[PDB]
Amino acid sequence: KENRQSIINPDWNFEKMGIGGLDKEFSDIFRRAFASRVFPPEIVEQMGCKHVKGILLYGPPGCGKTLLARQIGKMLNAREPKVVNGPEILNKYVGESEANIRKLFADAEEEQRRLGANSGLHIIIFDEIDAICKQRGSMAGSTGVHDTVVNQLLSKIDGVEQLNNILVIGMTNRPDLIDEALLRPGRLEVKMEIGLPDEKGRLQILHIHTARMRGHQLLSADVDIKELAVETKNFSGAELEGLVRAAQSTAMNRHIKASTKVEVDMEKAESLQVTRGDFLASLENDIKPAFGTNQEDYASYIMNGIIKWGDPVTRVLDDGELLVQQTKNSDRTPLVSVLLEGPPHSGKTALAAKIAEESNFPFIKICSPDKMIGFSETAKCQAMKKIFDDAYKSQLSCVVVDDIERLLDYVPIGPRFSNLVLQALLVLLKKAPPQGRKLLIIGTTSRKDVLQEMEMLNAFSTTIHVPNIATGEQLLEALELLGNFKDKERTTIAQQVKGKKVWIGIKKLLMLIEMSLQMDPEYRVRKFLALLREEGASP
Amino acid sequence: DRTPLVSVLLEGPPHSGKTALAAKIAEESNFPFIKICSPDKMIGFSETAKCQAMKKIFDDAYKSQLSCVVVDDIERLLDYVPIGPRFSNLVLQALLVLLKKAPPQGR
Ligand SMILES: Nc1ncnc2c1ncn2[C@@H]1O[C@H](COP(=O)(O)OP(=O)(O)OP(=O)(O)O)[C@@H](O)[C@H]1O
Ligand SMILES: Nc1ncnc2c1ncn2[C@@H]1O[C@H](COP(=O)(O)OP(=O)(O)OP(=O)(O)O)[C@@H](O)[C@H]1O
Ligand SMILES: Nc1ncnc2c1ncn2[C@@H]1O[C@H](COP(=O)(O)OP(=O)(O)OP(=O)(O)O)[C@@H](O)[C@H]1O
Repeated sequence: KENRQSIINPDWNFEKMGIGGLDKEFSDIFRRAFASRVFPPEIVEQMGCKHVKGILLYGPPGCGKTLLARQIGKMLNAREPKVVNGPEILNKYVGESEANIRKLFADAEEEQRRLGANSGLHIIIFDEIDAICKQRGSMAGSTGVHDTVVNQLLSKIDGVEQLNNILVIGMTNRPDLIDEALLRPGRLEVKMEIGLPDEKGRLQILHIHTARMRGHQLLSADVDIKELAVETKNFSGAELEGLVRAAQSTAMNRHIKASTKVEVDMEKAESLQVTRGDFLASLENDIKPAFGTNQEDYASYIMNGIIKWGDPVTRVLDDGELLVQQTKNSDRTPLVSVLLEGPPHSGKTALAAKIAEESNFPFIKICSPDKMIGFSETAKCQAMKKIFDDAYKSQLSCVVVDDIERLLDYVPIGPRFSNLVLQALLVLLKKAPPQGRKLLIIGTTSRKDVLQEMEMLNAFSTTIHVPNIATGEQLLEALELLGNFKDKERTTIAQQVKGKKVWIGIKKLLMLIEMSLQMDPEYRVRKFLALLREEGASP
Repeated sequence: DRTPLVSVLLEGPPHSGKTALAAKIAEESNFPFIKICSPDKMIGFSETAKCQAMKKIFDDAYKSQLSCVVVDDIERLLDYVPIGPRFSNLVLQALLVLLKKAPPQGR
C-alpha cells in the first residue's frame, strides 16, 4: 500500500519555530501552498488540480524573510533543500552557467520519470534572486551571459515536459527589477510582503527573545515588557533583537576589570541580574532606528521647550486637537490641511512640531528646507515627492511643511521664484491617498499676502493665527516663568514697562535677556530697558 | 547656553577699514578654528561652485568645540550691480538658510 506519508513532520509545533508578528502571512502561505498536499489524495485527484510551485518574499531590510525560509525548509519531511548563495552559478567559460542551472533539476526529473505520481518533494531555495534574473534586454555589455541564464530558468521551471514535485522560494529587496514573465501564475504565484510590526508584534518578539533568561531567574523583577513595547517605536525585528543583546553585554560588563594589566573575572558571576537601567542606557546610547522621526529631531526643533505665557498658547493647541480628532474619526474627507501664520520671531515651528508630537499617529515626518542646501529645482521636487510617497504607504499619516516662503525661493526684488516647486505643491495639496487611508498636512509661513497673491491660500482648508506679546502683564508673566531677574529688579521693570504697550516676539526676548546678562550686576536692568526701547513697535 | 549661535554685521562707508577690524576681533577671540571665506578665491566660479565651497567651509566648522567664521564683502559674493538690478538668487538663499542652522548639540 502506497501509504500517504504526511509531508508534515510528526513532531511539529507552531510555537517551536519562534516567529512572532507574522500570523496572517503564514496562514495565507500555508493555505495557498501546502493545503493540497495534506488532504487525502482521492478527493484531490477527483478535483484534478495541480499543485503550486512558487513563492516570492520581499520587504525592507531586517523583517524576517530568511527566518521564514529556513523554518519552512525545516518543517517539511523531504530531502535537504538545495541552497544558492547569491550568484554562485556564473562562470567564466561559455555554456557553463546554463549547465550549472540544469544541474539543480536533475533529481526531480529522474524521480518523476521513475516513480510517477507517488514521489517525494524536492525543495530549491534562491537567495537574492535579483542578482541573476532581470528584465531581458535592460543590461548591455555583459557579453551575453546575463541573457541566456533567464531563458534557461524559464524553460526549465515550466516547459514542454512537466514536473509536479518541486517548490521554488525566492527572496528579494527590490521586487520591481525581476522579470515579468517569471511572475505569472504557474511559475511564482504566491507573492508576499513582509513589513514592520505593530505594538502586539513587538510585544510578541520581545517575549520570544527573553524566554531563556526568564526561565533561569536571570531577569530582575522590575522589568515590565509593556513599557518597552510602547517606547520602541518604528523598531524592526533585528533592532529589537539587538537591543536585548546590548543590555545583556552591559550587564555582563560589570564583573570584568580590564583596565588592570591582566583581564580577571570576579567570582560574583553568581547572583547575576539584568536591571531596567541597562535597558534605558541601551535605548539612549547604542541602538537607534533607521526609519521615521526620532527624539534627535524633536530635540533640535523644540530647543527651549514650551512655556504658557498667556491665553493663545492654549487656544492653538486646542485647535490642533480638534483638527486631529476630525482627521482620525471622520470618513468622508480623507485629506485635511491647515496653515499656521504670524509675524516673524513668533514660534510657529515649535507649535507645529508640538502638535505633530501630540497627534500620536503611527507615521510622522518633517520636511524642512535646511536639509537641501544648494539643491536645484528638480532635486527639491523629487525629495518632496519621495517624502509624500513614503507618507502614502502607512494607514494614517501626518506631514509638516515649514518655511514655505523659502522652500520656493522668494525675494521681494523682481519678484523671483521657482514655478516648478509652486506647481508641485499646488498639485500635491489636492491629491487624495489610496482608499481607506488618511493624511494630515500642516504648513508654516510668515507672509500671508504673497501666498494670497499666488492663489495658494485657496487650497488650505483653514488658517490659525499666532499672536505676539502685547501687554506688560504678559511680559511680566514670561519673565517670572523664565525667572532670570530678581523681585527687586522686577519691581523697577514693572514700574517702567507697565506704563506703555510692548510689541516683541518670544524668540527675540531670549536673545535680549542673554545680551543683557553680559554686563556687570549693577548696570544690567538699565541695559535691558535700553535694548527694549530700541526695539520699537509697529502693530 | 540657551543661544549657541550668534552673529553680527559690521557696516560703514567705503574705504573705512572694516575687514581689518573683523580680522583683529577674530584673532583676539583666541578660538581654536578661525577661517576667512573671501571672494579672492572664487574668481570665475559659477553659482553652483560658490554655493558648494561655502557649504564645505561651513561643514568643516561643525567638527570643533569652538569656532569663528568670517564672511567678507557680502556684496561681491552675490554679484550685485546697480543696473537692473542683477544678482544671484541661489547664493542668497544659501546664505539666508545657513545663518539659522544650529550646530550639533554641544558646540
Ligand atoms: N519575526 C521575528 N521574530 C524573531 N526574530 C526575528 C524576527 N524577524 C527578525 N528577527 C531577528 O532578526 C533577524 C532577521 O534577519 P533576516 O535574515 O530575516 O533578514 P532579511 O530581511 O533577510 O535582511 P537583508 O535585507 O539583510 O537580506 C533574524 O535572524 C532574527 O535574528
Ligand atoms: N510658547 C512658545 N512657543 C514657541 N516657541 C517657544 C515658546 N516659548 C519658548 N519658545 C522657544 O522659542 C523658539 C522658537 O523659535 P522658532 O524656530 O519656532 O521661530 P520662528 O517663528 O519659526 O522663526 P522665523 O520667523 O525666523 O522663521 C524655540 O527655542 C522654542 O523653544
Ligand atoms: N584703525 C584702523 N582701522 C582699520 N584699518 C586700519 C587702521 N589703521 C590702519 N589700517 C589699515 O588700513 C587698511 C584697511 O583697509 P581694508 O582692507 O580694511 O579696507 P576696506 O574698508 O575693507 O575696503 P573696501 O570697502 O574698499 O573693500 C589696512 O591696511 C589696515 O592695515
